[PDB]
Amino acid sequence: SFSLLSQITPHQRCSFYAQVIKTWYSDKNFTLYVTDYTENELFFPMSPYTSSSRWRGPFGRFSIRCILWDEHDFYCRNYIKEGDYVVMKNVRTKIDHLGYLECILHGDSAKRYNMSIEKVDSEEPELNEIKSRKRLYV
DNA sequence: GGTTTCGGT
Repeated sequence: SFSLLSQITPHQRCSFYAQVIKTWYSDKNFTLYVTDYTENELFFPMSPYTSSSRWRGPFGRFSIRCILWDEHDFYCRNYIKEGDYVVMKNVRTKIDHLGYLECILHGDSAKRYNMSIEKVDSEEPELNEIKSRKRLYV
């Protein structure tokens, strides 16, 4: 089943709804920073004090980086945009070299994992809790 | 696989 982002932990498969705060494409992979406006002690604490940043998102540990490889890259790169809502299913989590919780989509995985990411229509009621919680940090 | 919260490709 789904979990709130505050509820996920390292080294488990999980699924969640989220809003896409930031994207970044490179020759290597496609990266998303997404939030559901819940806090996880393992997320990177985003600083409001950075001179020069376009971060349209919440500050503190409210956002998780997702690294998309291969087909996931090819699919999402010119498709998933900042502001979009996404639903991610059976994705993997780990801890990076700095000890932050991070999400990864490798290739090719396998049919049995049913790992996926797909845009959610912004008018879907499943995104209601995200929208309301967003109002706690505005 | 990759490096570290920018850049804005």
